[PDB]
Amino acid sequence: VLSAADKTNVKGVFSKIGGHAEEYGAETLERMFIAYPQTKTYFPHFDLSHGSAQIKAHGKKVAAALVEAVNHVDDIAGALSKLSDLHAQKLRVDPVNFKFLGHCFLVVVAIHHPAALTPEVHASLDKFMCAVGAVLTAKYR
Amino acid sequence: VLSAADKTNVKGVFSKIGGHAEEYGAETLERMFIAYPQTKTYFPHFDLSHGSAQIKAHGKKVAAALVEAVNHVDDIAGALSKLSDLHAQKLRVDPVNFKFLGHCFLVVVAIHHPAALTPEVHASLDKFMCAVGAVLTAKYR
Amino acid sequence: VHWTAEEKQLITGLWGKVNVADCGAEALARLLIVYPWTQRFFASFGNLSSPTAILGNPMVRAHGKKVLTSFGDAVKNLDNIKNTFAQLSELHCDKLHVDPENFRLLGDILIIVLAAHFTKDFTPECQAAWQKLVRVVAHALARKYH
Amino acid sequence: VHWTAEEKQLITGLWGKVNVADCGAEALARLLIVYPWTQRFFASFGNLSSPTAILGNPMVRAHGKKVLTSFGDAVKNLDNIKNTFAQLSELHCDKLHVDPENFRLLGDILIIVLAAHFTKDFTPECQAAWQKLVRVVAHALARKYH
Ligand code: HEM
Ligand code: HEM
Ligand code: HEM
Ligand code: HEM
Repeated sequence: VLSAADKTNVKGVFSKIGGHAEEYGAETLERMFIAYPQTKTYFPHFDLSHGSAQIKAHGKKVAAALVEAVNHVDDIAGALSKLSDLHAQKLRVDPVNFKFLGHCFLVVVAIHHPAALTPEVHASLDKFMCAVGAVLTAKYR
Repeated sequence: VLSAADKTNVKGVFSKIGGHAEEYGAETLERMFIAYPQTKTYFPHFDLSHGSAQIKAHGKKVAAALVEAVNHVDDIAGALSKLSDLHAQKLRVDPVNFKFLGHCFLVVVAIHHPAALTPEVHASLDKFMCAVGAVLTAKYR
Repeated sequence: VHWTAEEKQLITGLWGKVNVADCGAEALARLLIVYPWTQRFFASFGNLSSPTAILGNPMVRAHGKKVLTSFGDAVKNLDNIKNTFAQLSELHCDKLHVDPENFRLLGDILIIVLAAHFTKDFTPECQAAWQKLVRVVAHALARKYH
Repeated sequence: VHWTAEEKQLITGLWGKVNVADCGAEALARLLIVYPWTQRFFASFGNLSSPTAILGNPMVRAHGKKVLTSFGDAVKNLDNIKNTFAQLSELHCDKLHVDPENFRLLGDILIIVLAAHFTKDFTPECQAAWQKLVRVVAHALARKYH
């Protein structure tokens, strides 16, 4: 999992993201749907047109959960426990889809905050998204 | 990671393996080298002919480390700490190779102890090999 | 892909001995148990609630059989797998959107099931030939993605 | 693979603006830093001991450039990538035994590097076209495996 250096780095990038977490949430989803159209299948009941209220509302929630995990980096399985049941037990999201979303998020960060995403911070943020990925696909039995 | 049920299941299968861990060690490697010949590249200085003493000696050590991890299932990162530095820092083994070996081990178990490898035990043993895999590829920076 | 005379012998020789209902049912049941996200694709199969229910689900049994019998189409003509599996590629890729990694996982499970049934006779060489076959079949299934 | 008129425009239009020394160096450096097992392949490049040493290693810089300039060969003829990358496929598969998953990882990194350089102009559609290209290039590189 995450070293003290990694946790510093992740707190570092998320501080810069700050007030924009909601917009970045929406932007990450829009890029995921466009770049990996197979993800659209998990949202059949969504309006997936660009800048739809449904994407913005959902994006805000995804970003909010990421912020919450950052604020509880030492125990993310606890911070995201309710979300693991939803993603692993109920929705049964294929693990591969968490890699697509993690990658689109890193793309969004790079666009808006290129100077903050140094190679070192990149490596830490990737580990973090991987850690979140594994928690949300956990309780599979 | 591992539930109490998983730990019971892994202890369960490894008890049956018991005195044969060394032979199964050797057999797993032989199947890996044959089924995934690209793994041979990590052992250029080995005699990889069937039933070579070098494979048997190495197989014993691999099996021994698995047994040790089982005996310390609650803290495997600690049990295998020296091995993570070797595999991740020094040898820089591509993660994919741990999946190949984990799969060949499960094949060896199924051959010798088919009644012990129930679907449930299968699921637990797979998680376990995945857990060992992640520990041995950890300290990458 | 090139197949050796020995690989062909190992494949066709084991195929004649394979119980496709039994190995098929077990392979698909282990897929749903060991990799539980795969259950999403089979939601219409009814009760998938526990390992025992999955194991004794009739539609699981019957589908597992059909999966394994379609390996015979590959065995029949090993040099023409790409074309033989073109329709099933369209089905899995364009309709179902099953990520290719899952083809690999079912192949790996099939090999474990074969090993448990044939034990001693499932030599390293026989394993390697069978591993190559599930890899080739997986790749043929993923061709409508490229 | 079929390319749309828009995809071709997004690719060729961005290619003319790309600094291949700078993006190339950064992409390969981030590969070695974020996925440290990839360093094994580049042991002969000298000091790979820390992120800063990796970043300021000259052979890393120069190789990264060569990786990215070979994307121009793809851009030149988008409908003939499979054949254009046949020799490099042989190199990576038969000589180096680089597992295909690593081609995907370098592609994903290249996209992040492009995003950081072009920011605003790196629209969702431009990303998608570039993602498709690295996927196609990765698949062309992995063809000697099948
Ligand atoms: C970092 C990874 C992810 C995080 C933090 C996350 C977070 C969330 C949150 C906060 C919710 C809403 C729960 C609620 O409204 O109470 C949700 C629901 C949902 N997620 Fe995710 N998610 C992630 C990844 C994914 C991925 C990769 C997919 C599929 C491609 C996915 C599919 C869904 C679906 C279909 C819903 C329910 C939507 C609805 O009908 O309201 N999630 N997730
Ligand atoms: C469950 C996973 C694994 C375990 C438990 C394991 C265990 C071990 C052990 C006990 C040693 C010997 C250390 C010593 O002699 O002090 C070792 C060394 C080594 N391992 Fe692994 N190993 C695993 C996976 C792998 C994989 C997948 C590969 C590559 C395909 C690999 C490549 C090597 C190499 C090249 C050595 C050094 C051999 C020598 O020159 O002595 N290992 N491992
Ligand atoms: C790589 C080995 C595989 C083979 C040989 C295979 C073969 C088949 C065959 C023969 C059918 C029936 C087609 C028909 O009705 O004509 C089928 C359907 C289906 N497959 Fe697969 N398949 C494989 C992998 C997978 C995987 C990994 C998944 C997802 C986890 C999957 C999901 C499905 C689903 C949902 C259906 C339709 C179920 C139904 O409505 O009966 N398959 N496949
Ligand atoms: C998918 C994108 C990739 C492209 C376009 C690419 C392209 C190239 C090119 C143009 C060369 C020089 C060939 C020559 O000398 O004529 C090369 C060499 C090489 N590549 Fe790649 N490559 C890719 C991915 C990878 C990956 C993922 C690895 C391993 C992590 C790798 C490892 C190597 C190594 C070790 C060499 C030889 C280094 C040297 O001796 O200079 N490549 N590649």
